[PDB]
Amino acid sequence: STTTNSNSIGRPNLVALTRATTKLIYSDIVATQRTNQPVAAFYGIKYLNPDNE
Amino acid sequence: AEIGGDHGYNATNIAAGQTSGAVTQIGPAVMGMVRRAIPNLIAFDICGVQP
Repeated sequence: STTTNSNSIGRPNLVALTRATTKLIYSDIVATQRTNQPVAAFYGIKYLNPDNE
Repeated sequence: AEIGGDHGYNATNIAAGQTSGAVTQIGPAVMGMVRRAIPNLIAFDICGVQP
């Protein structure tokens, strides 16, 4: 009685591949504007009182 | 009554943009690059060549 014990399996079917990578949030979290020079100078400009606060 | 100030004239401040006044400029513009001239060959007529 030939059964699946006689038959020999050549290869597995590849089915599914999985690479585990985080949902990556640097895009939503931080305010990004590319810099065209190796040093990046953000101004910030403060509207004061006569008391400087 | 607001002061625009000057850099200290210290070459360290002027390049960073530090200013005694209200505003710190981004930096010292650029006036362009000064390279050093490539000195000249005397060519080879002075001595037989024969490649």
